[PDB]
Amino acid sequence: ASISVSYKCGVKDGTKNTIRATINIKNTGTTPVNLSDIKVRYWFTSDGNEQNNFVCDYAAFGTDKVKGIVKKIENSVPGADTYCEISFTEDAGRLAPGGSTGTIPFRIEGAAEYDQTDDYSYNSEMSDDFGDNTKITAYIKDKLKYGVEA
Ligand SMILES: [Ca+2]
Repeated sequence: ASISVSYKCGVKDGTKNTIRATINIKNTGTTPVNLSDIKVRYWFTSDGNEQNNFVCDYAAFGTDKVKGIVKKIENSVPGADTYCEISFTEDAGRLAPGGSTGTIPFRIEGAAEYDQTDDYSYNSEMSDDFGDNTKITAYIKDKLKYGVEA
C-alpha cells in the first residue's frame, strides 16, 4: 500500500488571514486503499492565532466527507507549532491502484493575519502547477507513507 500527494500553493490574495492550498492524493501501490485509512498533515506556525479553522472548498466525492482538525504541537520545531490533519469519513470511497482524488482545495482561517513564509509545509515555488511537496506528510492507518515530518 502506497500513496503520494501532489500540491499547489494557493493564489496568495487578498486576504492575509487565510491559508489556501490544493492537494491531490494518488494510490501508487498495487492494492486498493480506503480514503478513511488515509490522513494528510499540513505543518505550519499559527503566528499567535489561537483559533484556526479548517474548511474544504471542493472534493469530487463531496465536501461533507472531508474532515480537518487543527492541533497545537507540544515540542514545536522550526516551521511548525501547529498542524492541520485532513481525514475522510467511511463513505468517501476507495482509491484503486493508479486512482487519485483530483483537486481538493482547502483553507485554514484565523482571526489575525498569518505569515505563511515561516510555515514548513508552505512552498511558494509551486503556485503555477502541482508539484511534489515533501514538506506535506501522509499516512495510511497512521504509518508514514509520503513526505518528511516536522
Ligand atoms: Ca506562520
